[PDB]
Amino acid sequence: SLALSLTADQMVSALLDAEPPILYSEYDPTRPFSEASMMGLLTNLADRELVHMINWAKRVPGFVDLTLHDQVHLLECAWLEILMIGLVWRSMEHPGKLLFAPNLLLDRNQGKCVEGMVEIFDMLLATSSRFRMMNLQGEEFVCLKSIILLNSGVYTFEEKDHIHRVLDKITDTLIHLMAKAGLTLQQQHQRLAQLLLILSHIRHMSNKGMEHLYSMKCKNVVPLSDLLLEMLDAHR
Amino acid sequence: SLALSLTADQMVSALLDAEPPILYSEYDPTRPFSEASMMGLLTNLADRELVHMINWAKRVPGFVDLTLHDQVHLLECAWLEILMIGLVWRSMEHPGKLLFAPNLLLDRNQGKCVEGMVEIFDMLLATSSRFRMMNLQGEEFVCLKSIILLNSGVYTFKDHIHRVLDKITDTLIHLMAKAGLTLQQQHQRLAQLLLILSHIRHMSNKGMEHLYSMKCKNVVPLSDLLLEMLDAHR
Amino acid sequence: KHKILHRLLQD
Amino acid sequence: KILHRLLQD
Ligand SMILES: CC/C(=C(/CC)c1ccc(O)cc1)c1ccc(O)cc1
Ligand SMILES: CC/C(=C(/CC)c1ccc(O)cc1)c1ccc(O)cc1
Repeated sequence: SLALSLTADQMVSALLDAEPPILYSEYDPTRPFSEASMMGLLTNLADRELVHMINWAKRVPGFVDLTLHDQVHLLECAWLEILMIGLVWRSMEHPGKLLFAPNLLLDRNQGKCVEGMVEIFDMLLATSSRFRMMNLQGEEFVCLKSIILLNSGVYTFEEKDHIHRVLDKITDTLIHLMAKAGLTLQQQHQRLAQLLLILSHIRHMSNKGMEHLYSMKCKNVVPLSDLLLEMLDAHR
Repeated sequence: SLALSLTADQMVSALLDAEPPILYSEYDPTRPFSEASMMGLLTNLADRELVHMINWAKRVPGFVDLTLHDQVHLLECAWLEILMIGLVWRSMEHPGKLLFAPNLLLDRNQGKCVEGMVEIFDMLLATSSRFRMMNLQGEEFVCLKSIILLNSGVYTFKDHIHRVLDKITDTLIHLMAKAGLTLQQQHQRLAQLLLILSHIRHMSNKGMEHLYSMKCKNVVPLSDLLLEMLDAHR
Repeated sequence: KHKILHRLLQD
Repeated sequence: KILHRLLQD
């Protein structure tokens, strides 16, 4: 494996170099909001992000060493968690708002345009507030996002042993970073735990979001893309 | 708060001492189960476990210092995660099986008796196997279960809870250094343990939806308590 | 509101 | 499966 040979700094560099770009929305601020339009915007955006995410995952160390079947499973498991932690990261310096795209910055009242979406917005906002609180670094963000990719579906599958080895290497990476930031040994372990505990709530948000997305599909108010429908059906 | 003044060893003992008892199911040995009968047994059991869980929660250091509403919030958020991690813990020494009660040890295929339950069983069985292979200790388990209680609802509300969360992390690390693990092994294991909490969250959310469906399907009457704990998630 | 949980926690 | 295809190329 090449992933097992990377140093901590080399790990960070590889993850940073693999970062997907920040896409724009098809949003037009002249035509106000309906449930159908915002859902359109959000799902349109996610669809385009998904393509970048898939090509990003290939650049995540160790991921290319997995069978294709395992890759499909991990991404099917983690795709909305990954979209969500990216969203929360983007929004971190925009208190009270979710920066879906540079031209699509939403607070919670706009989340009321879609049924039950405001509950999800609120959780995402609380998560962004948490990151802000912790002064989360980009180097830590990219570590967490790759952990999600590799971790979320690992329990729903030798192959795993490889994944757990890469996961361990990312742990090593997070710790190396914190030691560089001047944190004590205790502070390192505390921050480490704090970061990973957030992943629990990110899973929770994805779970709720997936259910909300499934209900909207059955509600049939806006055409979900083929890829999004397939991902969505992978959770059922 | 009093929890923060506690040492690591004092924390472990406090948690260990707060452990709820392992309750039994009904002694009716008629096999196999029907859907309604298995549903009835599981919900009856969880109902009785819930009562002990509240006793346990109030004995988790720092939890009493929270307002009643905060306690209610955390428990309503985390109750099924906590039942499940206990279930998974109890099932550790019974590979391929879920030890709901000493007289209710269920294999994978018995999950088929309830529609949609076998998927939940498989996730629990995989979690138990993971714990088995990690050689999860009881001291680590009780630490993890407390983390769930305190963490799962904390972002749907802070400092006090987060300080206690930090205290348990310290306690977890203390336990690992105790077992002779190196520094690298210590944070690696810490990470491995906390990541399983993400899967426990996933299982709880899957289980919550299944419970909700069974409520709508009206296969078995659910208790007011269980219904209220369930209502908190919708 | 009345909550069985309230009772259990207070007791 | 789209994801499968996109993963392939
Ligand atoms: C929370 C909205 C959302 C999604 C992903 C499609 C969504 C949309 C509609 C629903 O009913 C549920 C979730 C999303 C889109 C792009 C991101 O980068 C992150 C999250
Ligand atoms: C997974 C079954 C279950 C529950 C808790 C009530 C359940 C029952 C029926 C369902 O349709 C869904 C979940 C449970 C019961 C006791 C435990 O210690 C742990 C888990």
